[PDB]
Amino acid sequence: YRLFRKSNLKPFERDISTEIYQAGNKPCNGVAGFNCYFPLKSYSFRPTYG
Amino acid sequence: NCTFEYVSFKNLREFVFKNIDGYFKIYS
Ligand SMILES: *[C@@H]1O[C@H](CO)[C@@H](O[C@@H]2O[C@H](CO)[C@@H](O)[C@H](O)[C@H]2NC(C)=O)[C@H](O)[C@H]1NC(C)=O
Repeated sequence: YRLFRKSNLKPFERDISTEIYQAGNKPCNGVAGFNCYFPLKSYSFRPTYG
Repeated sequence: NCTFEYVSFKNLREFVFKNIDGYFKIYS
C-alpha cells in the first residue's frame, strides 16, 4: 500500500508511478534509505491483529 | 493479456475525445 504521495488520485485510476521519493540534497541513486523513503510498504497481516 | 474488447481533400472529419469519471466518450 502507498503511504504518501504528492498528488491525489481521481476515482478509478491505475498509475504506474511507483518510484522513490526524495527529501534531501544528497543523491539517493534510486535506492531506499533515510531521507530517501519509499512510498510502498506492507502491513504484515497477522491473525492476532484487530 | 486482455481484459476488454469491442467491435462496432474532399473529406472533413471532426472528432471530440473526453475522459471523465472512468468513462471515455467520443463524438464525431
Ligand atoms: C496520471 O499519470 C500521470 C503520469 O504518471 C501523473 O503525472 C505525474 O504526477 C506526479 C505526481 O505529482 C508528478 O510528480 C509527475 O511529474 C507527473 N508526471 C509523470 C510523467 O509522472 C498523474 O499525476 C496521474 N494522475 C493523477 C490524478 O495522479
